[PDB]
Amino acid sequence: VLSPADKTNVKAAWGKVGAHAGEYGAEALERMFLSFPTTKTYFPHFDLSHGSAQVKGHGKKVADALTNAVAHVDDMPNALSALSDLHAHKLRVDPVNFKLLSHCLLVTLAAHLPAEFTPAVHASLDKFLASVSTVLTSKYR
Amino acid sequence: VLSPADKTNVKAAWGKVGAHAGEYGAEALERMFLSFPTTKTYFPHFDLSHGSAQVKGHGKKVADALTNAVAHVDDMPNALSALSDLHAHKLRVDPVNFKLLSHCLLVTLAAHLPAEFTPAVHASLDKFLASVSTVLTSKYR
Amino acid sequence: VHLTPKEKSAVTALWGKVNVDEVGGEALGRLLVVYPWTQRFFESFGDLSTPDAVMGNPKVKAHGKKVLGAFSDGLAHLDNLKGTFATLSELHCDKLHVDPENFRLLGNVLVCVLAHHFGKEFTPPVQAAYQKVVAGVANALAHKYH
Amino acid sequence: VHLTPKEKSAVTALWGKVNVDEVGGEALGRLLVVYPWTQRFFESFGDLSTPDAVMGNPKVKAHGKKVLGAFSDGLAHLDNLKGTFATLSELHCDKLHVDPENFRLLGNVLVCVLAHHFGKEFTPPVQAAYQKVVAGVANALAHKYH
Ligand code: HEM
Ligand code: HEM
Ligand code: HEM
Ligand code: HEM
Repeated sequence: VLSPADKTNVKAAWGKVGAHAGEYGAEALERMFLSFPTTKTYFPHFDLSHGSAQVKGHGKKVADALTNAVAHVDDMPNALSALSDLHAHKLRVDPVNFKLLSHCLLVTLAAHLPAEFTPAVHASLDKFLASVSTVLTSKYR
Repeated sequence: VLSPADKTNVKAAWGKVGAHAGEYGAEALERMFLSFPTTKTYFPHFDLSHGSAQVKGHGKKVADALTNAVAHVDDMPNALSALSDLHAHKLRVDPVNFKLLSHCLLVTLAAHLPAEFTPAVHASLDKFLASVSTVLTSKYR
Repeated sequence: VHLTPKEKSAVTALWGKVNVDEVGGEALGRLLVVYPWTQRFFESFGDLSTPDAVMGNPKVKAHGKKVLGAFSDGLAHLDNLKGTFATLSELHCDKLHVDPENFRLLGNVLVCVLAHHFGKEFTPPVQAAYQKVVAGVANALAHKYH
Repeated sequence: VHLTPKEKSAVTALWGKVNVDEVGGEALGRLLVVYPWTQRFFESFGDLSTPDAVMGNPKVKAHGKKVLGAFSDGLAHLDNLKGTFATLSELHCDKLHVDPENFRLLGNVLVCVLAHHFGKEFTPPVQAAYQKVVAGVANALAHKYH
């Protein structure tokens, strides 16, 4: 469960991301594809090379979903219900892969927001991304 | 999330356990200790040998908690809140270990309830134990 | 992986009683039912819409038979699982890109199927021996990742 | 584990800039803060009540220094990590009984600390090289389990 302090930390850190939201999402995807090549197979219709407009566009989508989760942090199962159906049913994303993308999102935030990425905020962000991942893996059928 | 059919399957399978509830819990613990020896370190004040009265007693406790979860399956975070505090705060149980005990509970049920352990019911029981595990690991601080 | 003689005995004795035509299909079918994301790798197998559909699917039974064959082969070479599973590792890791966590899951589903089939004969010490085996097989199959 | 020359270059070049007195303590401290169950193994370290307490704890900084030393040693023997980590494997697996998932977690926390310290210099390809390294170290440390 996310504590009051966790929610405060996550909202504050994500607030600093700003107009870089889509950019950071795209970078996290790139980090995941390079670090954990098994994840690439979900995107055969994507060119996954650096500077790919498809990865850029997709990063924005991912970021917008995380922003939705932040904005509705006390109601995340409802807010992410459609996305849960998509990832679990249609795409059949292996639950391990959410841990991989979550780690790459943390690395991206650490690399861009050194002042915000305190140990306490790192812990809050990890709990938040684990909560998001729990919702997105909740619909396997 | 547990579907209506999942809840029906779990209630039916657990209904067949009966007065063997405590016994099956004790057997699942024994299976876990022998199969995954890292888990033994949580119980230094226990004699973990076969026929141990402490493992027997503890198995009953575990079973009673699972029965509570079955009886309150739509309100499990509330029903298991005290147990969540215990395992995460005081005992600091590594979340991996819940997957290990869940597997040993499935093996125990399979070994004792061959008619009940259909593929559908196996799937429902796995989802149920994963849900229980999610609650019991929800309070790390 | 190292099994005691007592564990080797327990493992080999039980394995001799295994129905090699059915148990692999039961394990693969249950993997597909219990962990539905694994169906991503078996779109060519046809009807996987219900548990009954999965367990009755002739392609699931046929493939399960080869998987069991691989486990049987591993039991014969417990001190050289890496070499035994080298080609399978290249297939599952380099060609298929299956996350290796799923190797562990299938091994644990096999253990459940053995428990189902053998009942009280699948004692806690027998299980503990089989857990060493399926962990060994999973680690060997994942060698191309590490 | 096999790194390309380009990856070896990226890894060794960055590691030469690492503050070896601080980075290990930062990684160990963050492990204790982010994954609080790991505090179970460090009761003798004293005050771990708050993140500030953890990060400022002299024992956390001192131990982190030895861990980093072990990672440094691994970087020098990338083609023999098993031998390099043999004694540490016996300690962490046979004596301490730490679940090996936590070896992976500490490696990933180290990667976060490197990203924190190096910023845009910690590029996605540099990270990918370091992920191979910390996976290799985790697997070698877990050898006594498999
Ligand atoms: C924090 C975790 C994640 C978030 C917030 C997220 C968010 C999203 C969003 C917003 C979309 C687009 C939905 C739409 O257009 O209708 C999407 C699609 C998709 N996601 Fe994710 N996702 C996450 C994790 C993952 C992971 C771990 C994988 C696989 C490794 C994955 C694979 C995909 C794929 C394949 C698509 C469809 C792309 C396409 O066909 O165009 N996602 N995700
Ligand atoms: C389905 C999962 C689990 C359930 C339902 C469960 C249930 C329980 C219950 C009912 C108690 C007694 C509570 C009390 O007396 O106040 C307990 C205590 C305990 N549990 Fe669990 N537990 C689970 C998983 C685990 C795991 C995976 C571990 C470690 C590997 C663990 C380690 C312990 C320990 C060390 C105690 C305290 C024993 C003592 O000091 O007497 N539990 N658990
Ligand atoms: C211990 C675990 C496993 C063992 C022993 C095993 C064994 C095998 C064997 C013997 C084959 C036949 C190869 C051949 O025809 O020469 C095969 C093929 C295959 N496996 Fe597995 N397997 C395991 C886990 C998995 C998992 C978890 C997945 C996916 C979730 C998977 C996906 C596949 C696929 C898609 C094929 C067909 C490849 C092809 O025909 O080109 N395997 N495996
Ligand atoms: C890549 C991962 C790790 C590395 C490289 C590593 C390295 C080390 C090193 C170098 C030592 C000092 C040994 C000595 O004094 O000779 C040590 C001790 C220790 N480690 Fe780690 N470690 C890792 C992961 C972990 C984790 C995840 C835990 C617990 C969650 C842990 C618990 C301990 C403890 C309790 C000691 C003290 C043992 C003693 O003094 O008797 N280690 N480790």
